[PDB]
Amino acid sequence: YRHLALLCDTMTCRGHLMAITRHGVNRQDTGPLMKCSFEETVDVLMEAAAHGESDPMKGVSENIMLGQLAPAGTGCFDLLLDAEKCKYGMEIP
Amino acid sequence: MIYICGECHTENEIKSRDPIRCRECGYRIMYKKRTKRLVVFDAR
Amino acid sequence: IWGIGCNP
Amino acid sequence: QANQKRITTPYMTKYERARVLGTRALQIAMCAPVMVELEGETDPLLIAMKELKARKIPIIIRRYLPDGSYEDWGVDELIISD
Amino acid sequence: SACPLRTIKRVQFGVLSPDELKRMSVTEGGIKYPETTEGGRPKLGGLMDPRQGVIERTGRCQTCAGNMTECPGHFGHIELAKPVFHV
Amino acid sequence: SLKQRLKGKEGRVRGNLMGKRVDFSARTVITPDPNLSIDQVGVPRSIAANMTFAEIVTPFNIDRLQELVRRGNSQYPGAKYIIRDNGDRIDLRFHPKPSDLHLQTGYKVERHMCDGDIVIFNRQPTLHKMSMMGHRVRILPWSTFRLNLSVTTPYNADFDGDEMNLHLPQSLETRAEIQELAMVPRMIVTPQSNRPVMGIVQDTLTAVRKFTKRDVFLERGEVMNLLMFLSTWDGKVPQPAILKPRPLWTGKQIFSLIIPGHINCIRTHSTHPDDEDSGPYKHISPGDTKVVVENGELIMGILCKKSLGTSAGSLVHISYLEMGHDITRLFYSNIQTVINNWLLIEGHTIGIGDSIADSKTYQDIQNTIKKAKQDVIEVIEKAHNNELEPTPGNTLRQTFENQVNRILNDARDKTGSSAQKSLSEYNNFKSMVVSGAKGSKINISQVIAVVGQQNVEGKRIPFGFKHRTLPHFIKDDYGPESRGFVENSYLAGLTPTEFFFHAMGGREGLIDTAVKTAETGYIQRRLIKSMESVMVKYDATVRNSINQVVQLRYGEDGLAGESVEFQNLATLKPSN
Amino acid sequence: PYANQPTVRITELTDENVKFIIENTDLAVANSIRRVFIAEVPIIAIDWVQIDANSSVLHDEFIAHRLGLIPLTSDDIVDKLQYSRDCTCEEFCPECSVEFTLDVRCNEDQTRHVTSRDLISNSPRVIPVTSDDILIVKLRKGQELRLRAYAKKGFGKEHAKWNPTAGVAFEYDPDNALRHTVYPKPEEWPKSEYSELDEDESQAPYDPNGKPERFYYNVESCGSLRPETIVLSALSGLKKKLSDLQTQLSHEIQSDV
Amino acid sequence: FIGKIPIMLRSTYCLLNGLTDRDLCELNECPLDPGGYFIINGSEKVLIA
Amino acid sequence: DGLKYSLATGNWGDQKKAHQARAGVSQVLNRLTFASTLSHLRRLNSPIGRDGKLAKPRQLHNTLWGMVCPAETPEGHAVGLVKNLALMAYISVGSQPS
Amino acid sequence: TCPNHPDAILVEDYRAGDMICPECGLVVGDRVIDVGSNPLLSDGD
Amino acid sequence: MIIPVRCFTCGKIVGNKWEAYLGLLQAEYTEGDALDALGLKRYCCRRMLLAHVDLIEKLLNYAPLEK
Amino acid sequence: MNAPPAFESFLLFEGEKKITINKDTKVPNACLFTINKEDHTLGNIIKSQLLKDPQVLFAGYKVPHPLEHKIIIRVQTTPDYSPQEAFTNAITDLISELSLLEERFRVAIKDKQEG
Amino acid sequence: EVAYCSTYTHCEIHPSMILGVCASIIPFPDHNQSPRNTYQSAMGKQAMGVYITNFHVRMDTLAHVLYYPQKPLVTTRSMEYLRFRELPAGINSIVAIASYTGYNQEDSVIMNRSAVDRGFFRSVFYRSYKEQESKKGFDQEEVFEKPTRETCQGMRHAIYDKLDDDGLIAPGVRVSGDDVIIGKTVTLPENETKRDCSTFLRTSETGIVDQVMVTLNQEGYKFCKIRVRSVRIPQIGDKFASRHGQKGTCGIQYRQEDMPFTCEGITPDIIINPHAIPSRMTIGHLIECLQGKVSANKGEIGDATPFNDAVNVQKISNLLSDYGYHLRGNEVLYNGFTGRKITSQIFIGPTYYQRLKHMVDDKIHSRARGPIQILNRQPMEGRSRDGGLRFGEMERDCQIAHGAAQFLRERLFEASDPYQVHVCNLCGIMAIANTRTHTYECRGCRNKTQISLVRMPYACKLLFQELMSMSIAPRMMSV
RNA sequence: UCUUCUG
Ligand SMILES: CO[C@@H]1[C@H](O)[C@H](n2cnc3c(=O)nc(N)[nH]c32)O[C@H]1COP(=O)(O)OP(=O)(O)OP(=O)(O)O
Ligand SMILES: [Mg+2]
Ligand SMILES: [Zn+2]
Ligand SMILES: [Zn+2]
Ligand SMILES: [Zn+2]
Ligand SMILES: [Zn+2]
Ligand SMILES: [Zn+2]
Ligand SMILES: [Zn+2]
Repeated sequence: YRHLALLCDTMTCRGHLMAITRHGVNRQDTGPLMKCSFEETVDVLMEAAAHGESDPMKGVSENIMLGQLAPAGTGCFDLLLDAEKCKYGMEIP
Repeated sequence: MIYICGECHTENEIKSRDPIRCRECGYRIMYKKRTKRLVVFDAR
Repeated sequence: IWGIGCNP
Repeated sequence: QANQKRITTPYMTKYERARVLGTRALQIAMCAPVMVELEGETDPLLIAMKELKARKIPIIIRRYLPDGSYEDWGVDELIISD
Repeated sequence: SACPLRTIKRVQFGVLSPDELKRMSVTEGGIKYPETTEGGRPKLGGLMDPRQGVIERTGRCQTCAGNMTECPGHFGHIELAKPVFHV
Repeated sequence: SLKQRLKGKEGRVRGNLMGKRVDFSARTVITPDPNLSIDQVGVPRSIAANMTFAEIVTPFNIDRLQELVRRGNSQYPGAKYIIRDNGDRIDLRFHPKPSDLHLQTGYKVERHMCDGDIVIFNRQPTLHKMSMMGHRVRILPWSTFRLNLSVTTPYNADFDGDEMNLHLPQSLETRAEIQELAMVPRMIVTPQSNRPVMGIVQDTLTAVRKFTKRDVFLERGEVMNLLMFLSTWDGKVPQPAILKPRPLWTGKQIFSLIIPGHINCIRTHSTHPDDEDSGPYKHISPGDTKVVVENGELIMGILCKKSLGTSAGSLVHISYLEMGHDITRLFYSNIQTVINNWLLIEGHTIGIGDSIADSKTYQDIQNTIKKAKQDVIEVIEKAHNNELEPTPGNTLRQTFENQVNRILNDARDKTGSSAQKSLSEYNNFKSMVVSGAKGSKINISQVIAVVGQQNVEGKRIPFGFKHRTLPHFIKDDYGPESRGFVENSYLAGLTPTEFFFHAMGGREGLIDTAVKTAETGYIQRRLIKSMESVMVKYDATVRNSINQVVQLRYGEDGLAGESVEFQNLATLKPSN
Repeated sequence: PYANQPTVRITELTDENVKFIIENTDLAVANSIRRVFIAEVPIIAIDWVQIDANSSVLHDEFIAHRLGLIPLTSDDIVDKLQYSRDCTCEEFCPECSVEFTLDVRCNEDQTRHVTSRDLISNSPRVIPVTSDDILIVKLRKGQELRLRAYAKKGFGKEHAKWNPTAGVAFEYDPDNALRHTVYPKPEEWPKSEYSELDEDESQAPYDPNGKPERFYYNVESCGSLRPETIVLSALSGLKKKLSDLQTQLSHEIQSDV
Repeated sequence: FIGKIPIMLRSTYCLLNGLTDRDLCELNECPLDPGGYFIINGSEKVLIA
Repeated sequence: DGLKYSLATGNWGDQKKAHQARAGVSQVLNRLTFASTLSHLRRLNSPIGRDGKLAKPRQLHNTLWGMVCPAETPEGHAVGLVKNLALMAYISVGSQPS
Repeated sequence: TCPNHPDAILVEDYRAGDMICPECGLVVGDRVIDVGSNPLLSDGD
Repeated sequence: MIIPVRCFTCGKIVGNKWEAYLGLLQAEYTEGDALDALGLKRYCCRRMLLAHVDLIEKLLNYAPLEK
Repeated sequence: MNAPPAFESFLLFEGEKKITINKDTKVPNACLFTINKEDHTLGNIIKSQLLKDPQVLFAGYKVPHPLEHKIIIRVQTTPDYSPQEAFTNAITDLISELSLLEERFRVAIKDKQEG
Repeated sequence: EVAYCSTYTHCEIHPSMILGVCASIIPFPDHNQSPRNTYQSAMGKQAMGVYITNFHVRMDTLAHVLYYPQKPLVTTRSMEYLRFRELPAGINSIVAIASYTGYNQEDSVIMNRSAVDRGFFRSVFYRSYKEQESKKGFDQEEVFEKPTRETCQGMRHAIYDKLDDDGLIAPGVRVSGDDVIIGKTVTLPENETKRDCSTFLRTSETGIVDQVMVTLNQEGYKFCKIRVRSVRIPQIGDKFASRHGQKGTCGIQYRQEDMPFTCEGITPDIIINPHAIPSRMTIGHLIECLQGKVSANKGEIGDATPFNDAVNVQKISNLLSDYGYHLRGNEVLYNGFTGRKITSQIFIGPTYYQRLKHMVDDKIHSRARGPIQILNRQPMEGRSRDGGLRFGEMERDCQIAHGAAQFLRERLFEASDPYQVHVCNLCGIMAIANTRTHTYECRGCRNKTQISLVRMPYACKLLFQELMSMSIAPRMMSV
């Protein structure tokens, strides 16, 4: 039921029925590059250029296009080195 | 550099940049002769 | 290939 | 965020375990000092697994909440998903 | 190489200004020659401009020492005599 | 044009950015290998030699990498390149100076792929997440990728010319990602249907049914050989079920050693009589159905598709849910090895003797067909006299077709049931259908009794010629044979008109397959594009890229789909 | 804890066939002997071909394959011959090989059938089982085949060209009494040639105490070896394999302790 | 002379028409070859109906 | 050149104009096996587009009894759009009506 | 142009597409083959 | 193209029997009788001689490449 | 192209041991013998003769992979008996059986001919 | 009879004539499922056999000819008019429908290695390479000669020793992969000597040259065709199919000793899984095995015309009962490894099996740091060009579902097209950058200080530049 | 740019 409910929730989240088509998906206010990957492509890019839209770069597809690490799993978090723990313990090598 | 001829099966030596025509028949389809070096075939 | 309710 | 008022899950997520073990193994391959005594373990990934079991990996995970704040959980503090 | 490594956090889309196009293009005075070849191979102010990009996989473009890999290419500009609608 | 380049598929936006051709990938035909474990894949030596995984030189591994460098590209466990600290790459094939071969910490030796290297295995189309799983590499001396038979069900791959793609991760970080997220044992259970993806299949399922029958008794030496292929054996021979007159083990006794740990499960065999549960002998089952496993020991029951297959509550599903993924991987492999080595003793076959039935059964099938044709004739005569009354909401033509189809379908099913009665215990068609490995009751019925009605576009065979199906039949013939009913079985052989009608039905099947592939591909892509960025944040809210809250908790209860199980509330139904 | 003492009766012995019954033996030993017949009895067969001229319709590797499959008499010389790997000399020498040479050209209008008789051996003992003939290739007028070949010792585990036998027939329990095979309908199955039952009874009554014994054999030869010699050589070779295992096992046992 | 028309093999206007099988062998053409294809630019092309 | 071009390319028309050209005619003969050669010579190609997935032109029709093989059709994106003549079928060459 | 080998002829390679110094094996130029890629009639048009 | 030496299944030499099989067929023996006379008993061996198609004669019809 | 040479099935490559004896930690008085470059031929005879021995509690043979050439034989004996001793005695018994069979087959051959 | 029609105007000559050329070779077609007959029609086109008797004269690309074709033991009467007897494609094989070791599972097939050694399903693959000496160039002449590394400035390090003086390798010389079949040289205009123009063997061909021919083509230029022959012993990847739609690869090859054996000593040449038959309902395969057993024993080729009414399974079974075998065709089998009788009796009989053109050697490909495309600087495509396999959009969606972000990044950026660009901080547009000069400047701002290095796929750089050429500005700003 | 196969 989780997988069915998620699709139903994404389609009806905005308050208007969002068809899973170029029209419904591309009308939502996502990033222009993410819209570009789905169907319309160049037309979406032209409109975004005309209106001065900025891509937040929070999407998975947008990060994949630019070669950056995706915000998906294993990319949600940023690891940091722990100096105090490095000092502790037996540093054999 | 000995070419066997298709039509009359007579070997004719042809130098480099020489027309490919067999003497004694005039055919223009030549075959290079089997190499002298020998290949070992496993019966397998 | 079976019937009308089955498969062709 | 402050050290208090941590709302994220105490258990280490599977993706965190994957990335922590991989990163620590890459460090071990680059001749980083190893906290856990190795019993003839040469493969960096296996040594990283041993360290994770001993909770001696020197990495602190920064979890970004959707509001923009971050909570810094050390690998030791997180409960291993295993 | 001295420039710090950065990751794009925002991509801003806008129509290119004609003045910015003039300044940015390495070609000066526009592409005056339809022919791509002058002096045998290279035609300055032509379609195949040495400054515009690396040619023949061994040459270096005039603007930077690309060696067919480092150079990303550089844009050129054509000054249309009379304006034309963009489709 | 620029827009033409970007817009279309295989353009820069999609064909070169979203997907692209990659290095360190290999592809070849796949062939079975029962001996390989679930996670292992068999890689040919040439594919392994071309593909290289760079290893950083450490003080721990400098000696091993030095030996690999000395071997070079020619000897198989060799190194193709040396990458120095400066980034200089020393290709070992062309002669390197003996000075260059020397290694120091920080160098990266590109060793050939060796046994135990984690790789990602793919088969197009990649419909679901289980179609890309991480496999350990085992090098074997032929030119085909070799994967275990249980792993075929997730990939939807059979070994009839299929091919798969092999991608080798090139860094320790990505290798660890694959090892801890995408390995085959970790993805035994799908979150889609909270069921196990992989199950015992083909020979092993068919033979596990026979192995687990009450009849099977194994002597001492056969037990020795079977235990030899059990990887998790404690080394202690179980006490035989029949100590005297001659020590004889039972199939269930040996399979209990395969069962991992202490797993408790109750399932029912496919042939379980419905009345058995209510009546006596409910626990002492007369037919040896009602599989029960207590303390990881098979007390009773005949294993089948329901017990060891890809369904909820299966023994494999309970193993993954209770024991863990590693022990479950061992469980799959051990079932396959031990049962496949018993199958050498027992054996399986399919012959014409299976298709043939008793003479009495053939006469019964023929009589059913005779009376069915008579009934269709009576319906036709009623329709011609206009005595037939239209069914509400249907025209007289539609109601005539409904009644004729009902008569023909009832006859078809009755003939099939007679054929299925005729089947003996030894019949191998029945073995495969009962075990669930392959086939169905319908296929047995068509093989032995009646192929059935041929329907095209949901109706009987239409009048392609003017008012008649084929030129041989008379105009305005609505009888059974004319409109497509195939009385003969496959064994008996179809008469020529029935052959053509059967061809028409099969053509409809082929066309449906071809159409469904394309339409379903489009639907799948659109769904993914619509929901690609939705994920569970650390608030455990489910948000898209814009950070709009799709759901406050995932699935409204914040639980993952693989962990959940079917359960009964038991407070709902009972009376006050 | 000791080996059973087997017996042998030879029912038939012909030039190409030996039928014998081994009694008081385990099934594993009997099956292993059958297996050694097929795969581990050494024979001399052609393994090296250098073709000087081949104008025949069949290509060179075709001719090499056909030549390899031709049986060569190896009754006594095979024991004397050493494996090419054992011989110290480089490549092939008379101690480690036998040289066959074939030269045939068709000058007559009639088709010339190149047969095994045209193979000529330097060693008299090894001949292509000629003393019709196996057809290597057919030659049209103006087509010539000249080749030189060397024959090496080997056994069938390497290649089927070194398989001494045509068909080894192995059967035990001719009337099913140990119920090793469970007939669904006992009556339909044809009775074995060795069956001792009357026509009325299809199967012998089940004997729980009985174990497989009195194994029936029928060994047929390709002419490379005498059919008796195949059996004797197989027994000797299996004995040698076990003795080599024993030597290596003694080495390992002593080294560990 | 107004041009050249490609000739389908073993048709009436082909050289192979009405030739005994021995003669076809003499021309190094198979007796069993069906014909019905054009040899255009050295490759045999078949006009699908 | 016109005849040779139209045969070699597989486009039915002129060199300058490809708008009205019909591709798919004049394929290279398959010589994997004699059966492949024979079937390639006796082949019918329905003009309906492969891209269209409408199933009516693909289904086997009752009128194909004895004229076209019921079983032999390519399986894939051209199911039922490529057909092979039956053994006894003979296409009419044509005659004057006078 | 091997830096350690003045005037060294670099052998071409087809497997990876690079010119390699034959006496030391150093790869000079990483992926510098790529694909590596009627003038008679008329002229430039 | 030519009769195989050594029937595939068992390995009995069957290459020497093709011309004798053809001759027995000319002598009006039935194919089964000819196979029995040649000594081929197992159906694997009889398959070789019964199903063989001698294409090498058809190939020999063509004139030699070199005379 | 990746096909192994045919001689690899029975020829030990240099540095390979025909027999390697490794003890089994799980159960007392059990040893696991690995035979390289051997097949079911030797393994079945050895296992059968071992099973005939009253002091051998367990005896089985396994080919780990058909493409590879190796036999693994597990022998477990009662205390006061050693698995290695059982293996040696099995080989001696098999050799004795084969020698007796050779003598009797030679006698049968000689009797069948001219008798 | 009972009156159905008394006005028949025509009669069919024979109902089996409804089938075409490829479907006529199917034995007992009426006993199979319809999709299976359709599949066999396609598989029979891809089978191997002597395509034509003049194959020696012909120089064709991709010609396969089987060593020992055999005519079917169970044949249709209409096959005679198809000339299938004259030019058969396939070998009758003793086939056992049994589960032996699990290597025949799914559709795979266990094959007898000893039979394979004796010539079973062995084939030859001929590949012809054509090259034309073109002198049409104004100053370019593609002369046939043996290129010399010293003389030719352009050359390759593959083996050139094979080439003779004419630049054409002599027939009878073994050619391994990446060897020069034909050596050709284009004279180089000295704008101010030689760019190598030899032709190289397809990788892993590993064949021996069969024929080399030198002629003049239609254009009159010298034309050279070279045919390379490679024998193809069946392997554990090759695809074999019967005439009833059952296709499968060879799972493993067991020697004659290991294969199960009847009491007579007959070991199956091919073992097929019993699981293939029931779902596919190809009973024609079983009836063909029974009729083949009867035919091999009787000595007469069996008749398998589709619609006969004189040939029934019961009649074939009685005929087989006469010849001493079980009437349904089952035979008691013995296990090759242990010798024990298999408890179930295995169905063994001769069946015509074919060998399809699809072989593992032609279909195996591996790529690792190979050449890249010019336009995208991405790996090439195709086995011939050492191309990498495509990581499609469906594959990237699977990886997203996994959560393996770094493997996705490696596969989609680092493995395929890594690249670095320099981007102005003030304006997102890329800036000119001279690494060797160490001076980095941005046009349009007259700013040198504010430039940042950005790592992006080369395809993404190309996308942004193509957007710029359309007057769209994709200003990537690090901030 | 085409056609033909393989899933
Ligand atoms: C079982 O499903 C598979 C997959 O879905 C994949 N596949 C195959 N062709 C296509 C295609 O054109 N387009 C897409 N997207 N996928 C495709 O192939 C399907 C089956 O096809 P089949 O029905 O022929 O499999 P047999 O039942 O025939 O197997 P036998 O007995 O021969 O081994
Ligand atoms: Mg498949
Ligand atoms: Zn001449
Ligand atoms: Zn530049
Ligand atoms: Zn010697
Ligand atoms: Zn150098
Ligand atoms: Zn035989
Ligand atoms: Zn700027």
